[PDB]
Amino acid sequence: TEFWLISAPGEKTCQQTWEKLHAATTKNNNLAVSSKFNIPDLKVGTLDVLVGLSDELAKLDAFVEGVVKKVAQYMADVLEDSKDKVQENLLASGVDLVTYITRFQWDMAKYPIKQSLKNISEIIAKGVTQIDNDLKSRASAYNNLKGNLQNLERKNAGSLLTRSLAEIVKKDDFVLDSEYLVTLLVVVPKLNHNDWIKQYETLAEMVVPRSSNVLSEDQDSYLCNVTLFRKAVDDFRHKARENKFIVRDFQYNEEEMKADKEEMTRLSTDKKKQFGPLVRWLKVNFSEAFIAWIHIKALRVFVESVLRYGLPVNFQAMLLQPNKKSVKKLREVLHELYKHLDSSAASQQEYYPYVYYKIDC
Amino acid sequence: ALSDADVQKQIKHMMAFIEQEANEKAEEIDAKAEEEFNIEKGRLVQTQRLKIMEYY
Amino acid sequence: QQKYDDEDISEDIKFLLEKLGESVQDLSSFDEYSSELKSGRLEWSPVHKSEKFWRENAVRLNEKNYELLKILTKLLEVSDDPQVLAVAAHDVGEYVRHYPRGKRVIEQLGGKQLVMNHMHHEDQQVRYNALLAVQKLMVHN
Amino acid sequence: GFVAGVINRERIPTFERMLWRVCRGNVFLRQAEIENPLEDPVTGDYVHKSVFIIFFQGDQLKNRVKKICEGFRASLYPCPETPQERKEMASGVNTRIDDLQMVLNQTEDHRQRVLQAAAKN
Repeated sequence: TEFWLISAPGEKTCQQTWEKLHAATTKNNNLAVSSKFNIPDLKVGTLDVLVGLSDELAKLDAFVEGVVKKVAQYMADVLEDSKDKVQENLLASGVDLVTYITRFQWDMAKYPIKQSLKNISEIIAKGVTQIDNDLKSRASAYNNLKGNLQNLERKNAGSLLTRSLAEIVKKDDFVLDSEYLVTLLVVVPKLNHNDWIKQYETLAEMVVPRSSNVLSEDQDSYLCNVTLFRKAVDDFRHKARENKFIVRDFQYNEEEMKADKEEMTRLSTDKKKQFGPLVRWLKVNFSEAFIAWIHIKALRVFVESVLRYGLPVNFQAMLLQPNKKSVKKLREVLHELYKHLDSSAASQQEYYPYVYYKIDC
Repeated sequence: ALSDADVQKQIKHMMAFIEQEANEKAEEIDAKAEEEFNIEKGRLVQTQRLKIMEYY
Repeated sequence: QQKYDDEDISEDIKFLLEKLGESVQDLSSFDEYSSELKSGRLEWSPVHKSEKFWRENAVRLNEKNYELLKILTKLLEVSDDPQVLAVAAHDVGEYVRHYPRGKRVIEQLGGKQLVMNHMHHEDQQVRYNALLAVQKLMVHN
Repeated sequence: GFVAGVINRERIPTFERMLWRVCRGNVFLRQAEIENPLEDPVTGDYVHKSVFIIFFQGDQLKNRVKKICEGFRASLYPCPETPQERKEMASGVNTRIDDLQMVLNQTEDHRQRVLQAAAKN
């Protein structure tokens, strides 16, 4: 939900109630929720350097928006009952997003304010970069494992032409310890099963007679084998390829499919056993990421208020929830309530006569 | 967006934060004075200690 | 440009062109040049307009304490002969054309006032050359 | 030090508005006006001039505002400073402008008097 964050010069200490609800300066006559913002005591540090510091702070805030949006889109890419609007109810560090936003509170233990706010912004940037890189690494590894799992899933996909025979065929249909007998699985459809099974000597000579024995049946064609001399396989394939007889020289071994299936199951299980930790990691990381997001927004509000008011740091910051589709009426009201602050000059655009920021879902 | 006196108010803003900058520079200069005192006193004490030890 | 069947004409004109090139190149020098500039006898030699002298050999005019430039200022003040005045003024102009530092030196000396005085003069040719020199001084000024 | 830009009025209110919003205009308003102008150096418009300056002393502002002002319109090449000896030297240059305009007049007279000789034939 879309929240405004407005600051005022604070010429009067009764403005705390004005932030709270006060009717004489309320929004749509108490139809919109107004709330006081947490105003701590933070030093100034610099003014002439602070202009460039604020510009770089805005650039860092844009980068913060990019990285947190990437965190959100990967959270939606989590999947497994946690796709997009599924779990649209995400949690701001264990509480509701709305709950934290409306109950914003600041703590110094994250960053001692006795240090330069430039140092603090750089440390937040370092932490943000570190978690961004952690997200990149985790996403890359998990996507590679997902690709491996999907490849193994597609290994069970395709016709006899484009897929193996792991769970259809047995070892004993093939000649065992042969001298020169090569057993070829020539897939034959039911459209030509009788032709293959009764014209096999006419297909090629030098073949084992009466080896026209059916193996199994799949959903579109039938499966069978031809046992014949090694060179005669060439002639058999050459004549058979033009009578709807597909050639598939399937090789069987216990390991050749058992190991692949066992690895597929193991990879799936390990992907799930990392999926759990992935949910926990994303939760705990996005907690602090979004906390620091609001924190850097608040720092931007603070520095802008100090720059744009005067020597004392006595400003009145406040969160606000404009009533739906009455933003125009509140625009009129707030223009009337904020033009008088200067009364000399202040087109608004982003250059309002007041200090404003936004935050939304 | 300033009146005929608010321009002077913001001139005073720059002036008084320059006062705070001067105070902070003075405090850091006293810090440098303490640190310079420490290192130079230690170095001089070291040299005089060396001379007395060799003489003794 | 006029070609002829006689090999003598073509070979001799080519050979003379090369030798005359050597002659003018050897004539293009600074030693006898500075000797005559010192003596104050400034005839219109073609070496004065030789671009290569001012492209590479220009710094030679900067003698000890700019002796050549100051003595040419003195000789300009002294002599009244239009042609030597023109020659010296053109040489000074072509020298100052490339060294904007020596331009400040000349401005400090005050030769610009001498050239301004010689601008209005009975010889309009000297006036025209003085305008060219003052203009080369008006470069960035 | 303080610098006053050179602009032929035009869009002072809107441009200085954008400057007020971007830079937080805070310093004293220096006002000046020149009537009886000269034709503009690069187009030739015979347009009066008027200036309303607020110039900051911070370096980041000195560069950003310089960029914006030179981008729109100004001549920030001059930079007035505290000593008055530079001002006296510049007034010496101003008295020298007399000599320079005389030389330009001489050049114009010469270029106008040389042409008729060729034109006659």
